[PDB]
Amino acid sequence: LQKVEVYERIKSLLAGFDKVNDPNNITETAHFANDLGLDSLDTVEVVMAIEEEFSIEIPDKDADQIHSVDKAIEYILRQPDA
Amino acid sequence: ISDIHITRTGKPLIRIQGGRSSLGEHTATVFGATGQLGRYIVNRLARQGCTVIVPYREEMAKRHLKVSGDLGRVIFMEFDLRNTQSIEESVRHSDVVYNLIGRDYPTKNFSLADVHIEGTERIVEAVAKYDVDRFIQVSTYNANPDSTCEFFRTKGIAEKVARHVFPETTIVRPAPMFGFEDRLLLKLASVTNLFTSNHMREKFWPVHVNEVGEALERMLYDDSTAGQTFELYGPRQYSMAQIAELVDREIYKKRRHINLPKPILQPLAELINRVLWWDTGLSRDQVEREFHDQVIDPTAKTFKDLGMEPTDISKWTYHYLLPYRPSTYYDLPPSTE
Amino acid sequence: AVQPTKFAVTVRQSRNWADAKQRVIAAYRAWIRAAPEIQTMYSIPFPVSHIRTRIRQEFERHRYVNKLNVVDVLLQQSNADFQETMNFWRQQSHVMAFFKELPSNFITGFLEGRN
Amino acid sequence: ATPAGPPPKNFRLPPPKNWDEESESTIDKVGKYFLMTEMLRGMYVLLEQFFRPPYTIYYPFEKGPISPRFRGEHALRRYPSGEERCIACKLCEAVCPAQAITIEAEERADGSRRTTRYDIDMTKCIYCGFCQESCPVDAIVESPNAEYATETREELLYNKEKLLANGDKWEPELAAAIRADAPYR
Amino acid sequence: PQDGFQGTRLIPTGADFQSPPDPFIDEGARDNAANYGVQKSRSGVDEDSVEGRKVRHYTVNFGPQHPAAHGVLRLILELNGEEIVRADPHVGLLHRGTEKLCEYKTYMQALPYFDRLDYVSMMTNEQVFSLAVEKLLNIEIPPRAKFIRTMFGEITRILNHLMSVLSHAMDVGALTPFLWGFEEREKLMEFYERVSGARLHAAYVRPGGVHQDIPVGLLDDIYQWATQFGDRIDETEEMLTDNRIWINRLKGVGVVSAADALNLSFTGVMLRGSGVPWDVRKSSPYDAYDQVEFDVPVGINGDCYDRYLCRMEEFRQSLRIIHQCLNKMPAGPVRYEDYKITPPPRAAMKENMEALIHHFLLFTKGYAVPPGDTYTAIEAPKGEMGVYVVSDGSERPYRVHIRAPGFAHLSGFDHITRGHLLADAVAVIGTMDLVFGEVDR
Amino acid sequence: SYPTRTLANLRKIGLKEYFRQLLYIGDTKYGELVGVDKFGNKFYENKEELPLRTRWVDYAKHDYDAAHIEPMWHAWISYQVDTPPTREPLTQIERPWAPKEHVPNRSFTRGAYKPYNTTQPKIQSWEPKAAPR
Amino acid sequence: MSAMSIYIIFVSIIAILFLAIDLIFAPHNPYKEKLSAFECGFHSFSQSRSPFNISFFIYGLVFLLLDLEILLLYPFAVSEYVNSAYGLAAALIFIGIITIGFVYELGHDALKVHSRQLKSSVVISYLGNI
Ligand SMILES: NC(=O)C1=CN([C@@H]2O[C@H](COP(=O)(O)OP(=O)(O)OC[C@H]3O[C@@H](n4cnc5c(N)ncnc54)[C@H](OP(=O)(O)O)[C@@H]3O)[C@@H](O)[C@H]2O)C=CC1
Ligand SMILES: *P(=O)(O)OCC(C)(C)[C@H](O)C(=O)NCCC(=O)NCCSC(=O)CCCCCCCCCCCCC
Ligand code: SF4
Ligand code: SF4
Repeated sequence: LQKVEVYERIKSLLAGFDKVNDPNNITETAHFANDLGLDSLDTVEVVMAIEEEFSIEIPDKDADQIHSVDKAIEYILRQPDA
Repeated sequence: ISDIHITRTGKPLIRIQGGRSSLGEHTATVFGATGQLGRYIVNRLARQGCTVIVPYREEMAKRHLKVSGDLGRVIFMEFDLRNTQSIEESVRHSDVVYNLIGRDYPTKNFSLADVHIEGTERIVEAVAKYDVDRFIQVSTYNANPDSTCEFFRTKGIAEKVARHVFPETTIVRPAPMFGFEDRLLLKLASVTNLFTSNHMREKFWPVHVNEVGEALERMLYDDSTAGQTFELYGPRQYSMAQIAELVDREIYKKRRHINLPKPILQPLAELINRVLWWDTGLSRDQVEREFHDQVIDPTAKTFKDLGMEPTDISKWTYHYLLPYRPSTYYDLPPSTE
Repeated sequence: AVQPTKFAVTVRQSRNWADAKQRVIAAYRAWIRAAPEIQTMYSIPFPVSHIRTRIRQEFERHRYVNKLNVVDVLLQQSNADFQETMNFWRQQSHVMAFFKELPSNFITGFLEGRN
Repeated sequence: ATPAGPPPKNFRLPPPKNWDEESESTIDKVGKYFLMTEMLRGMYVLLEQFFRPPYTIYYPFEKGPISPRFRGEHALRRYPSGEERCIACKLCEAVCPAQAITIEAEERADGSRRTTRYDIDMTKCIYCGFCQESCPVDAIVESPNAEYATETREELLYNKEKLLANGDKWEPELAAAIRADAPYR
Repeated sequence: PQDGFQGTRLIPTGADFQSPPDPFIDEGARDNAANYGVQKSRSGVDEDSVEGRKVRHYTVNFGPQHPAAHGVLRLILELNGEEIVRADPHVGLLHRGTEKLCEYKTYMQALPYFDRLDYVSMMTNEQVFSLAVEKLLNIEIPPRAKFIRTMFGEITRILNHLMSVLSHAMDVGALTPFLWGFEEREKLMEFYERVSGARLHAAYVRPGGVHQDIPVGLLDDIYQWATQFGDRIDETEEMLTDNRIWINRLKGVGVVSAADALNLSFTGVMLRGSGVPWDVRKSSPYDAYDQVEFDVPVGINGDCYDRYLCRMEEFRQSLRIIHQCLNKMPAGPVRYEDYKITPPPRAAMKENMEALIHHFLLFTKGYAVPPGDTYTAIEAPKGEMGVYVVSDGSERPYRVHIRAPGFAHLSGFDHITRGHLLADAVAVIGTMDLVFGEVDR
Repeated sequence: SYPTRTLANLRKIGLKEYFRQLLYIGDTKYGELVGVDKFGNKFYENKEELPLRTRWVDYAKHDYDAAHIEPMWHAWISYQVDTPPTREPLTQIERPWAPKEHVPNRSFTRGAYKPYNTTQPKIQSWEPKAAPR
Repeated sequence: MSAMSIYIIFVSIIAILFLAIDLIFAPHNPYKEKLSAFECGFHSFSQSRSPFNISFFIYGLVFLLLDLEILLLYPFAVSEYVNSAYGLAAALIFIGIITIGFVYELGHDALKVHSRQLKSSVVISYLGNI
């Protein structure tokens, strides 16, 4: 896939989430907890939302690793599905 | 709403609220309860521990109602409209009388005028005779003594007869109803309803039958609703074409209709109704209503006056039409288009 | 012996709080992953957003537990409730019994009878 | 498995017999296989049942047999003078295993200890007879009647008016059952 | 308790104490043909733990509304074509909380509950509860009661086997033996309805003896029935034992080894079918069993056919015991002669003060059972039926737990059935002789 | 029935009764009368019959119901006694309070039993008496 | 017109007349639970429209060809007087080759469905002490 393509859809989803503190803070290197104000359960929902959008299954071992937008982008490129 | 209800005759009702084992203190009589609407009012009254008299005609079609309430709660009385005694025996222990008796089409022993005017006459005259507190008669939408459709005219004259005899009548005018076993959504998903006079372009504000049974329950508790007139309609206006579009999107079937010119179809429809014994959906007047359009008569209370906000028919298409999805599309989620 | 069923999970104790921490996330993830699949199994007419809202609230009621042996009973119950739901042993009435679709003031409670 | 101590004598099975050790003739073994012999015997046994008297009785014109101890529907009984035998001790209400009996008593107008309420929930009862076992005065009895099926469950909530009426109707059997069964009680 | 709040020593588990087999003598990867490639994970590519949780075998709800379910069982079967890969029996559909209801009853008031567990074997269920309370009461019931309880114990065994064996033959497709044997049981419920007042739930056997004495014509009528019941056993023997369709539906079906049958908590024919000589009436004689002669049928192949041959032999052994009881019936009371435990005769209660006080207290308060607990077991027609009763010293039991043979048997269903066909599952439900009043309790 | 029995019974009772019995009992039975209910029901016995068939009833009403049998005869038809209510002394105890008429199962009719509270309410409220100001 | 043609008509009108009565004089009240699949009272996975193992399909393949074989023997049965000896030989040569392929199906256990649900071979020896 394309890196910009697999990032543009994340911003729409993340901004589309109801209770992020502010839609401007989403960057390519933004953290869900420190920046976007998402607790444990909110972060698990965000990886869940990302997997549904990309139509891929994110395993338990690497699902925990996604605590930031950049980590989601690298995993999406690493996994061969779209 | 409280633990004490005081009625128009002034008797108090000290209530214990919850469950079918408790004390709702109200003795209701619901004429026409074996139809489509009648179960929702009866379940609502019965499951809160109220005694409900259910005047019936055919024994086997009343049986689903007994499950609603505890032992001794739902009392069946066998009656006829032209049996005044059985009418009087059925309303004389009561503090509320619901009149839900109607028929869309004429029958060999009841015209629309005979079941609406005369049936209401006997029921209301017994309400007056035994001094029953409340009388919620259910008319139709577009009811008008000056109407030309037999349905909208005869249900409009019974409205005036009831008030002339018992002025405290709560007159209720529902729109066309949808629900489980409704003659709205289930006919559009059926295969018999192929004939039609207009192009399914008549408009109305369809209302959930579940929210109408709730509305009739609230009129019993809101005593100030006595002597009033209520039009109970839905949140949007649709045509038969817009509703039928939703049904096709839900069942995934793409139903079709044969349109006929009204000077041609109406005579036939009056023959099918006169030559078949079952409800065929087709009759001279039902074709005439087919060409008519719903008007919400102002100065009439609404759902908001019961503090209720009706839901749209679209939210209910998946729940009620799923039995009609073909196996291939059955496992799919609700359309929510 | 007899075979354990499809989602049967052996009952084991949490080693430490890190273990419990990772299991609770695994259980919450597995529930919200399955909400689309619950909806069509049980013909839920609500959208999946409501179902996942209810999963979140069930987990939130045990938020403030600081005891390993209470969490592991809780991780047991969710495992059995997940296995029970996914194998379609319970039916629509049970799943709808889970969705509820007290007086808010003293004076409101007083006037209606207690509640 | 087997009992501790010396193992049972000859508990070990004999060694298996080979195909050519089975002492059945080929003509018999093959005949039985192809002629379906054992199943013809079963067919024949049905034939002689076909020519035996049937067991069937023609209910309701004929009734199956019931004993004096039979436990049917409840009845309240009276003395030879028409006075109720029930004195409101409440023993049967206590012993009931299904809590189907509800009793309220008072002193009657003439100062007599008599029940004001006497209900049996016939849909809670287990028909064990423990209530008639405990009666000090033979008041509550179970009739030999089993045919009292009803259209509604309200018809199965018996009050004192229904139970006395039952005793007033069934007294000749209730007396004949007690007569025949009393010495064993 | 408190230490469990934070992390502490992990409670040892069976996985920890696992031991490695010795490689010098170990032969084979599977000494059991139950796990010899007739279960799940014998097909496909990947296991059903990861990437396989998205697919299902053909899963069918065998019951509850099913004839072979014989009632109220929800047996969820996973079929590979017409072969069973996994069987999950779901029970509790007749769970009615009998063991909790017993705690709000006196000991007399709880006895009718036992009539309704294995509800083809009422008087045997009554006996195991009557023998547990009598043990905690430290009383010795009279000889006539012991002979009535053993005779009606074997009348009950025949009644159960008629329902069990012929329901099982009905499932396999044989209709006629069911009809013949239900006239015999219809005969035997007269004997129930003549000593008690009920065809089914007698409430007859009670702690202290039996409720009433047998009527004066009963022993002669039981003997008259006994002179013809042998012919009844032989004509049902005549349709099934040699039938080649009966033999090929049961021989080699539901096979359980002797060492696994014990490990599975199997009792009765389920155990004796596997070659173990074990009878609770032989090993812990109760009532009048140690006063009679009977043989113990034991199979050698542990299959549905041997279990059928053992049960058809118990018809003949029960009829043999019944004859000896008729012959050895003694005179005397049928109730322990203590009115502080058993109700006095109605004559005495209406005639004497201490008899009235005792009648009044036994039917309101009940009798008090000295404190303690006990496990009591009997050879029920379906296996070792047991009860664990805990006593407060008061008049209500603190705890009544029923050990039901069919609960222990239905649990080993997947062990013996996985790999057989759908008809073979029907065969195994009937050989295992389930009544869900006892399974669920 | 079997040919020897059916012809023998048919010869005894006549063709007209044979067809009446084929209409209600569906059998062909012959026996001697033992008595008649207060309801008109007729009772016969024949010990030369198959077990549990030696006693039977000819129901008086066309719409025959098992609950139309009088109490004492209900025991005789059930083999609960051997002496018929004709010869049974307990049917002679005079009870003026006993039902004079026939009281059958009244369900499915308007005579169906309706239960009720036989006791007064447990708490009595004040009847207000607003004394003059 | 011929008896066969009317026979076909009457059986079809009977199939119609019985069907028409039930389509007209019986109540028709369809609802969601009445119209569900029967699964002994519990709703389960709908999986009857997905591939399903058939353990006897090798029977279906051999059934296909042995039907062709017995049909090819029916003209001989109705021509024996003319076939006689010379024609009999060919019919036996044909049935012998067909029978060899049948012995192939019995020999390999092609008509066998395997289903159910081998003794010790480790002898220890004792030399005693070293
Ligand atoms: N449903 C809708 O779309 C709308 C309904 N309404 C009115 O609402 C009311 C309830 O509607 P719904 O329940 O759907 O209607 P139904 O037609 O389903 O029920 C009508 C009831 O009237 C009884 N009834 C009809 N004719 C007679 C008669 N001659 N004698 C005695 N009883 C009779 C019927 O009893 P039985 O079943 O025994 O024949 C039935 O219980 C009716 O008055 C209707 O006209 C008005 C506007 C829209
Ligand atoms: P972050 O550091 O914020 O981590 C969040 C968590 C939740 C992990 C907490 O910080 C935490 O550690 N708290 C203690 C653990 C906890 O919250 N609960 C224990 C987990 S078990 C549990 O909560 C079970 C809930 C109910 C069952 C599952 C929910 C689904 C029920 C059915 C859904 C619909 C079926 C029809
Ligand atoms: S035990 Fe008998 S006498 Fe005593 S109250 Fe009960 S019914 Fe009346
Ligand atoms: S027989 Fe019936 S009423 Fe009497 S004690 Fe038993 S359950 Fe109660």
